[PDB]
Amino acid sequence: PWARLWALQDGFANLECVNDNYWFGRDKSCEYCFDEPLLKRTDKYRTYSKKHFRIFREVGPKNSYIAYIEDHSGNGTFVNTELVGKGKRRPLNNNSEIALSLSRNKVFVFFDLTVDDQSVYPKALRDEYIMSKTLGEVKLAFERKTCKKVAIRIISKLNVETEIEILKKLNHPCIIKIKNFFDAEDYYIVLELMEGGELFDKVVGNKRLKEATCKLYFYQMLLAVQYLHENGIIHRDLKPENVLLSSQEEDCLIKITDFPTYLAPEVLVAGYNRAVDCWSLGVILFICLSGYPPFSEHRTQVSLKDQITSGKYNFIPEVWAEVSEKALDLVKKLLVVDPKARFTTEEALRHPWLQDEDMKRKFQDLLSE
Amino acid sequence: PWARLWALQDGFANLECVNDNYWFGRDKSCEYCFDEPLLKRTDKYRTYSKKHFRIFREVGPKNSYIAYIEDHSGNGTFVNTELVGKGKRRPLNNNSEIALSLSRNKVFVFFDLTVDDQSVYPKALRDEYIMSKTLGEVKLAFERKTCKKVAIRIISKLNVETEIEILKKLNHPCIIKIKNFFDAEDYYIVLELMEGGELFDKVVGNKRLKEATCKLYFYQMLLAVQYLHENGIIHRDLKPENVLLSSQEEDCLIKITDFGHSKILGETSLMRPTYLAPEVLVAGYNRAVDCWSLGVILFICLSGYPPFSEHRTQVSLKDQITSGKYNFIPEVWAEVSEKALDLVKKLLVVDPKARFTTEEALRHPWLQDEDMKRKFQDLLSE
Repeated sequence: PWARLWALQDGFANLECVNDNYWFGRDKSCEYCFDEPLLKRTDKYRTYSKKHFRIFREVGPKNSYIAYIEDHSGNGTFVNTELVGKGKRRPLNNNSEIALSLSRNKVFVFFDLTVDDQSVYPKALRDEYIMSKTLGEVKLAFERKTCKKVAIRIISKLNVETEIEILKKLNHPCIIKIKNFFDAEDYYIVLELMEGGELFDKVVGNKRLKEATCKLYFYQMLLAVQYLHENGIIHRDLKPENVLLSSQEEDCLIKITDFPTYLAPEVLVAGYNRAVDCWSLGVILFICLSGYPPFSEHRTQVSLKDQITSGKYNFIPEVWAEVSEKALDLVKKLLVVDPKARFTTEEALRHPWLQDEDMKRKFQDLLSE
Repeated sequence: PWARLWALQDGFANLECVNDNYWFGRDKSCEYCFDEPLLKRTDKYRTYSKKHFRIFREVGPKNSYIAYIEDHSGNGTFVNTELVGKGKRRPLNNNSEIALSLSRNKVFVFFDLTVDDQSVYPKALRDEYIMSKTLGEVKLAFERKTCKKVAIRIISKLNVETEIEILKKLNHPCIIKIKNFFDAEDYYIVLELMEGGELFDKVVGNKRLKEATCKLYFYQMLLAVQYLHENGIIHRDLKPENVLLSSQEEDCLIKITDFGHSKILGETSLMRPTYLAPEVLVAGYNRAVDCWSLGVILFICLSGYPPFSEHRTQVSLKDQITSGKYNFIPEVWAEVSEKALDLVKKLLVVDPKARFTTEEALRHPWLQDEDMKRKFQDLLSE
């Protein structure tokens, strides 16, 4: 049952569209025939054609099914007032009003039933999950029982299958959990879904975060990246929008996902080592403390890809005037052009700035949830 | 009006949902009250609660609006048979059947009206196009008058518009036509949309194409790339999925897309796996990179497998390319002509100065085939 037709006048009955084609008209051979005796006395009956119009489903060569209406009437078939026209066809969208002979003469409402159709999705998933909106191919879903939001990555049509198992083994509070996996035909990876949104939204609009908060998030970030590293994973693309926040509250758990500036200097001139993630965290810290990126073109004044390579980052003293020396120093030691000389995650965790049991206790507290 | 409720029993009336919340029940304070006199005599009336259930819209912190139903009834609110449960909530999807007190007792059908809502798109676009299904963001759309299927690439949040005008200047039958552009909310780029899908789908699953067909497609490919070159465009990322086929038929026109990586006149397109050239691993942005790519495409086409892939410790993929030692399975290449293998060879040279050019490739013995060239001319007559 791919479409519903909802009658809007007495003479007409509702139609469930299961078949691939439906003809409408007074002709006895029409799947939907107007010949009903109540309908025959509506005077406007005589204005209806023998084969008035047809609705049909066609497979568009994208594995998608498109509904069309096709006017064959002398007096017109109208979709939301607009006349289709004798011999013309047009796509039939959800909530279309079908009018006959007159523009205002509404007869049906058309509803597409293949919108949040669960039939597409495999049985094993549908038993645990309700599928919702696309979050742009990743979808929002709900646990049938607990009604808790989750995210589901979907992939497409051998070896990148146990790679999922290894990701599901990863267990760290500052890292997105692979809550569930479904291999049916497309790969369905159920993931955790952070509510507090992206750390990106928190620094957008040239505003900066509280230094205390930066430290709290950055500590978590460091822990997470370090864990990844010793689990043989280099993140390789680490940014404000990859860092998710657990709640609306400023004191919250940070979680990393996804396995423009943030490209490392060494990765511009294998060169795929851990230090690239450190560079990235450096850039994240910088944006967090300052509220602006360490690199951007403006004019002819040095290319962005040249700025990074020389290592000369954008330094606005007035902004950094109210950011502690150690905070600036960490960022400095983290944004070294020479990767051999760049700070490592261990080194960063030893840095004076993070020598702060006050926030560390805050972090432990947050783990108790 | 974000949702429709369609009554399925006489006592009930339809509901248009415009407000953010609607309570249902017998209590007079419910936005949808059951107290109607026809409804009062349906005996099952007495099984309905005072505040039976509510439907409401909530802004999920993604600029998206999610519908929920929430059961508060003693006897149950059911969504598609499934019981919601006293005090529980759940997302309410399109075409949900709401049943009261009994699982089978259907009362409403719920329809989401923010589904194929056209209000999202700019008027200029809607005047000419009916937007349809997504194809992953690139959505399908229909020319309002002709009903011609076209593709519309939608983007995100200055001069990335001149680029469009330039790409619009490109006029070759083997290159995707940019039918239109809209700068408003997101940048909308209306494109031709080939009916035959990607050349990628044609070689997927370790299967190879007919050698005759390869030649037909590869000729076209060569022409297209050459044209691009002499129009100051280096494609820079050329692959099976960038090559589109005009129809289901094996003999068809080939069209090239994606100038998202290309460098247009002087600059890199402001829109900004194996197909990386050896020189571009060690400016180094010359035409010869496209030749390398076409070489790799030819290789995949004829053989049905890629010239490079890691397998094990046995040489890295990025090292294979640089030494130029491609994967050669004699049993596969046993039924591919010598000239075909020779073209691929001359096209996959490590030294870019020594690599074949598009002109050189078109002079190659393999493409000295007026039989297929006549076939191509035929296809132009359409």
